[PDB]
Amino acid sequence: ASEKAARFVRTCDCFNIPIVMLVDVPGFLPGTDQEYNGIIRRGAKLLYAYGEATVPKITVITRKAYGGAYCVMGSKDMGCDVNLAWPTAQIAVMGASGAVGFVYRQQLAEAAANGEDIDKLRLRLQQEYEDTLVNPYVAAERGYVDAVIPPSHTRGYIGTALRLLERKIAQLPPKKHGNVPL
Amino acid sequence: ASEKAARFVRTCDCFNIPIVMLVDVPGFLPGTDQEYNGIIRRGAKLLYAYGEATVPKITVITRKAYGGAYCVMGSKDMGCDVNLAWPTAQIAVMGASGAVGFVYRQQLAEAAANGEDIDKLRLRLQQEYEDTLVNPYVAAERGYVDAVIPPSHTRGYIGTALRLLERKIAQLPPKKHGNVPL
Repeated sequence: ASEKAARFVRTCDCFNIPIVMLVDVPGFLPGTDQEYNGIIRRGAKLLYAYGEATVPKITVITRKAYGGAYCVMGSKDMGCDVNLAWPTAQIAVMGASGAVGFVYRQQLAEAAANGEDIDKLRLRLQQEYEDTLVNPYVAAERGYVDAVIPPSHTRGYIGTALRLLERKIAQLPPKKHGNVPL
Repeated sequence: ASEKAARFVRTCDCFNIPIVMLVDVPGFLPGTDQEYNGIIRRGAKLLYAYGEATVPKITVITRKAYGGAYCVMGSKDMGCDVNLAWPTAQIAVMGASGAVGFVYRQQLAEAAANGEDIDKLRLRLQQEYEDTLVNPYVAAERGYVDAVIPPSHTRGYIGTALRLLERKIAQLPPKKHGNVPL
C-alpha cells in the first residue's frame, strides 16, 4: 500500500497535480512478514514522498487516524495545507481498547485486589476514553485540523481550497536530489 | 542486492563520493519469486541511481558482464566516466552456452536432420564463439571500454582517474525531483 501511494504522490508532485487524500486508517497491518520484508523501510517511502511534495495538499479524515498512520496520511505537520475532519473523525495515539491498558495502569492494578472484575472498569474506561478523547476536536484545538465540517461540505471545501492554493509557491532546499529509502 | 546498491549509490552522489564499480555479474538470479516480488520494478532502482549520479564514476570489469547486468553495472553508455577491463573480461549479450542456440540456429537444425552429432557440434561452436566474441576487445573497439589493462595496473589507474575527474562538471535536468521506482 505504501509503495503504491508513495510513487503516485511523487508522480503528482512531478506534474503539479494537487493531492487530495481521504484518510481512514487504524494503523499498520500487523504481522511478522511486514517487518521481515521491511515495513519500516518500505513504509517510510510514503512519508518521504508526501513531505517532499510541494503541490497543493488537502487532507480529509472521514474516520480513523491513529498513531503513525495519522502522521503519514496527510498530517498537518507533514506539510499538508488544509486539513478537514468529519464529525466521525477519530484522531488519537491509539485505539481506546489498547489505550486504557497504558493510561489506566494504576487504576487497573487495584482491579486485581479490591473490586475485581476486569471487564467492567476496563470496559467502562474504554468507552469513557473513547467518548472524551477519540474524536476530531482534540486535534482541532491543536490546530492539526483546520476545521471540522459536515461531510456534505467536503466537495465545496476542496473546490475553494484548490483555488486559494492555486499559485502556491513552495520548494525544497538546494540539493542534487534527496535520499528516499529504496 | 539491487536495492542495497541503488540506495548506496544515491548516497555517495548526495555527498560527492566517487563511485568505483567492480563488475563480475553473469546476469540476474532466475526464479519465479524474483519476478512475483517485483524484480523488474526493484531492479530498475540500481539503474536509476547510477544513471542519475553526477560524481566521478569509474568501472572495472574483472570478468563476466552479460546482458542487462552489463548495463546496470556502471556501463559506459550509462554515464560512467572511465571504464576499465581485465584480460579475463567476458563482455557479451549472454553466455556462449545459450548463445549458440540462437546464433548458429539453422546450423544446429541440420545437426539433427542431416549431419547429426550435436553436443559435439554445440560444444565446438560454443568454443569458437567464446574464443572470438566473448572477450573485452569487442567492447573496447566500440569504445564502451576506455582501455584493457593488467589487473595489477588497476589501483594506479583509479588513482589518476580520480584526479582527472576531481573537479568534474555534471548538470542534471531542471526538475523538482525525479520519479525513481519505489
